[PDB]
Amino acid sequence: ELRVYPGNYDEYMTAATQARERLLADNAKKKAQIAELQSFVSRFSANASKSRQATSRARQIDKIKLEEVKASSRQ
Amino acid sequence: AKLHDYYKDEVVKKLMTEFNYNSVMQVPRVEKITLNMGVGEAIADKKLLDNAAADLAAISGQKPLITKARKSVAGFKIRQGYPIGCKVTLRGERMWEFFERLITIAVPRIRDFRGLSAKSFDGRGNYSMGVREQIIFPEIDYDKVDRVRGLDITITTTAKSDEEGRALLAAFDFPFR
Amino acid sequence: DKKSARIRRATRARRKLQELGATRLVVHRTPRHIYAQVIAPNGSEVLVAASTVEKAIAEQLKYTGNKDAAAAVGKAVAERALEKGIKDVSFDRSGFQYHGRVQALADAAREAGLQF
Amino acid sequence: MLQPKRTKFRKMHKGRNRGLAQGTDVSFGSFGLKAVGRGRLTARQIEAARRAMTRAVKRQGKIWIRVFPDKPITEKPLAVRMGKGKGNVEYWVALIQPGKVLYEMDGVPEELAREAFKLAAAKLPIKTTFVTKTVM
Amino acid sequence: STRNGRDSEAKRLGVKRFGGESVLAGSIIVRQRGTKFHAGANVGCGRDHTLFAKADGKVKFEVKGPKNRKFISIEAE
Amino acid sequence: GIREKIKLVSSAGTGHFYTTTKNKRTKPEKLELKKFDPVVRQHVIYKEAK
Amino acid sequence: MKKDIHPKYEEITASCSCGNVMKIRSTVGHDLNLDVCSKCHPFFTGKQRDVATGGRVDRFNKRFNI
RNA sequence: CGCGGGGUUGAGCAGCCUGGUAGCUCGUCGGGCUCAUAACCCGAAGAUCGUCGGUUCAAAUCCGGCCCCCGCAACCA
RNA sequence: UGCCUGGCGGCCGUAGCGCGGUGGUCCCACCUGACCCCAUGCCGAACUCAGAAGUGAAACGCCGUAGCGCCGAUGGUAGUGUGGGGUCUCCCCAUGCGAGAGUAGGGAACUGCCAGGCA
RNA sequence: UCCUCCUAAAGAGUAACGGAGGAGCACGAAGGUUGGCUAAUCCUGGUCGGACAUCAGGAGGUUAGUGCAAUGGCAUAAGCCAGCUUGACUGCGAGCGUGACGGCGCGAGCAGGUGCGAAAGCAGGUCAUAGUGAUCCGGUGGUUCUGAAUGGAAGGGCCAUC
RNA sequence: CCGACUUACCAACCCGAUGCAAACUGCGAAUACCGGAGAAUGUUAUCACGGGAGACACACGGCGGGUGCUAACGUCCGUC
Ligand SMILES: [Mg+2]
Ligand SMILES: [Mg+2]
Ligand SMILES: [Mg+2]
Ligand SMILES: [Mg+2]
Ligand SMILES: [Mg+2]
Ligand SMILES: [Mg+2]
Ligand SMILES: [Mg+2]
Ligand SMILES: [Mg+2]
Ligand SMILES: [Mg+2]
Ligand SMILES: [Mg+2]
Ligand SMILES: [Mg+2]
Ligand SMILES: [Mg+2]
Repeated sequence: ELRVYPGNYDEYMTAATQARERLLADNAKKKAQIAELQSFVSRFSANASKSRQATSRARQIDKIKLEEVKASSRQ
Repeated sequence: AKLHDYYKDEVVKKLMTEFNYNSVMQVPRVEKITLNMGVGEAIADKKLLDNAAADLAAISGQKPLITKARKSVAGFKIRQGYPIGCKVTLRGERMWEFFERLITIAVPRIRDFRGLSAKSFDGRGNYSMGVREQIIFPEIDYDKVDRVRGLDITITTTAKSDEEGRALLAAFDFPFR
Repeated sequence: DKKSARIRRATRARRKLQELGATRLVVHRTPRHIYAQVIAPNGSEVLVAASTVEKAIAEQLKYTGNKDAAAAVGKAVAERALEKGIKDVSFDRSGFQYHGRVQALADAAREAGLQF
Repeated sequence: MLQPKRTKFRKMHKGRNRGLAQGTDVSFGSFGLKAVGRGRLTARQIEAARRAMTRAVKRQGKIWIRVFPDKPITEKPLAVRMGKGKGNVEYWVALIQPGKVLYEMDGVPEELAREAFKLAAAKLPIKTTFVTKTVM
Repeated sequence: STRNGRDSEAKRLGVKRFGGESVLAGSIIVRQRGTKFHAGANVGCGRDHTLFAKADGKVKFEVKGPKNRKFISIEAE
Repeated sequence: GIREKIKLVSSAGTGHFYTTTKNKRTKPEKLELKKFDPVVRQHVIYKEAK
Repeated sequence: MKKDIHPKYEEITASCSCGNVMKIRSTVGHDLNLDVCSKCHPFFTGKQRDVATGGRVDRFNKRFNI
């Protein structure tokens, strides 16, 4: 799509690079906050005293829905 | 043409008295000539098949039919429908003309020619032969060609045995052993 | 077999006329003669048959077995059929391509009052 | 231990075992060990009853085994409740009907086979009998 | 164990009007999957190879054919 | 899913349309078919436009 | 034939280098002169002329001038 | 035999991120510099991308099956 | 009225396969030629047209042959409905139905409506 | 949730945390019609060419093939090519099958207009069975059916559709 | 190099014989089910429409089975 950044060119560069590394960072913040939730769900799952708690976040794992990363047209 | 009426006038009588037949058309007669080659290397260079088809069109006055792989085989990395070979079927006047022009000039032009084998029959009077190179034919100028591609001539006769096929082909001055 | 292929070329067309229950005009062609007979929907008994082997047809014909000879028997089968009251038949083919002598056999019979 | 290789289906129904057997004659050999009872006869009771009679005849003579298990018998593990799927295959048995000719042997005098077949009939759950080839 | 326990609803196939029954035109005779019984006289063949009557009468099963194929036919009696 | 939905609008002036599906990524090309148009009661040409 | 998908075809005089006039139809576009045909091919005359590669005792004897 | 993560050069790793170039750092070898060894400069060698099949013109990449290794789970009165 | 040949069916292996022989007056087949009507993802090979020189080789029909395919009893066996019984994860009795495989054997078809040639 | 086989006891149906596999599609031709054709796999002969490419004869005969899992089917081919095309068409529908219902399915034939074929004829999607979700609430196109004093209009209704 | 001599070996396709199969069939019952006709017997026992319900936790035994260990007064179906 056509996304307009107010800037001459060196503001556009530091905007469209920072706002892409921010996309990667805010996606890694989900990809790594799913990991330890899955560690809990994989460890205390069959345990009778903590199964109701493992199943509480095994369902918040699948309600996170990380945002996809597209491919740049420049190669 | 010349070979056809030579057959009619002489070979019928010769074979009739040789085998003691009882009918005019019990003598074996050649029914077709098939010239083909499976180029194989048309997997990646489709122009090679066109060049081979042009070679066959020059050799015999027909447009070759391009033959495609019947069944996918993983050994040669081909699958169904890939154009693989070219084939030409000659019957009648053209068959006789090519029959004359092969065994009169093209076979003599074979480098270090010694003789065609006599035990190269499929057991039913049919003959097969590999020319091993397309340059010998007079239809080629030795400079247009680019490869060593060779044909596979197959003479299909109505003979009932390889013995009668040998007799029929030796009645036509074939260079056997 | 050059004849088994033909006999199985016309089976689908033949077996539909048994299901429709329609009188059919089968056609047989040979390199020397050409026959044409009208067969009831029963399929086991014939009503009218004309052919080029009859002495009353081939005697005034130059050569039996060509287009103008087919038109000579196509005329004959149409007069005999109309004489017994058969008018609405269907054309069988028996595997022969509807292009040559059979076409003139059908066209001549069509022109003589037969409806198909 | 006899067991089929590359069988179509992993687990098979229990089924029933009714009727009389088919291979009731001594065809390959001369003396046979014909079954008289009924019941499955597994793959270890075949080898255990085979070694016992390829050793009582030293090593000479031919021996034919006319049965093959080809029947997977599952078994639920220990301390597992019922349900939750069929158990896994543990051994293979050959269903035997009264009349089946289990083993037969040739190339030995009769009184040697009649003793070798006695040391094999003691490893089989089912009753057995000694039968001799006949003219038919 | 597990990874099983699936099946489909029964399709209620089979012969609906057995031999000798009086049918009305358009009444289904057999519901098929292939063509086990072929269409004979005065019966049709739907897109599911369903054989339906075409003129009212008595059903009749036959074994006509060089390949011994079952044919369902109807006599307007 | 992958096959998107398209409607063939009649070219007889009246507002009529058959609705079908078309694989929308092989090449952009409108469907031209001659289909019955009940409003005018004739067989006209149907060009597609969603 | 099938109406101009084929190359041309015509009679061309193909005689040997030792006479042997042979009118043969072909598709070249020019008359050609070539070697002998099988009529005058050296096949039945050089059967032993070809099998001659050999001989060392004979060429050693001529070296034995003494 | 239930659930995950991996197999790329002698070692540790990318590239798999939506298919079209076998790469990084150590290391091995042959020269040079030195009295000599290290350091340094020049040149080079290798691998079936675990194996076996699959669509693709083309697969380390996408799909299926198998093998190997490393972890986790197999509950409470 | 008999024999042969061609077409269209009934019938479906007791009807098909193999082996030996035999048929050209007519029908049929192979066959001649191909510029033409028509066709070859090349080739009149197939389809098609224009005819008759030749042949019955191939094909087809007919006749003989059991070497295969095929059909197949009687008797017994298995199974099973109903009613009883047993040492009842399998059987028996009374009664009714009664296979499959196999054996003896049968067997290289029968037939109808037209149109030709011959006697 | 849906499809295929067995359990299912030779009509239909029939359960278990019983045994095995699939679907959430594809196609503007892979549909219609007309014309034509027959496969797998082995033997021999043959230039590169090998156990397997292509060619010629023989056996074999559907052991091949079917867009996709399994069952049933298929030579008159439902399998493989080619020409022309849009019936993958509108309003209906005798009579049936299957569901507790909601619903789903088969269908000759009638009317109007088409396609292929010389013609009899075939064509209301594909060899058949999976490839799918009701109502409410709204969006778009068409139709004076209605339009709260009257003429309009907004908004409702009906048909197509998201 | 060709293979030129060899191998106490393994061994596909076919041929003869012997077995096994719920998801095998070139065969194939008994029963059961559908339809037609006919006597006899049954206070219509059959169907359609309407007023009122209850019930949807079943158990055992015989025969055919799945699961289990052809174990359970175990569990899930079909028919009595
Ligand atoms: Mg049933
Ligand atoms: Mg039942
Ligand atoms: Mg299709
Ligand atoms: Mg067709
Ligand atoms: Mg089709
Ligand atoms: Mg389908
Ligand atoms: Mg108003
Ligand atoms: Mg309005
Ligand atoms: Mg309840
Ligand atoms: Mg309940
Ligand atoms: Mg119950
Ligand atoms: Mg209980």
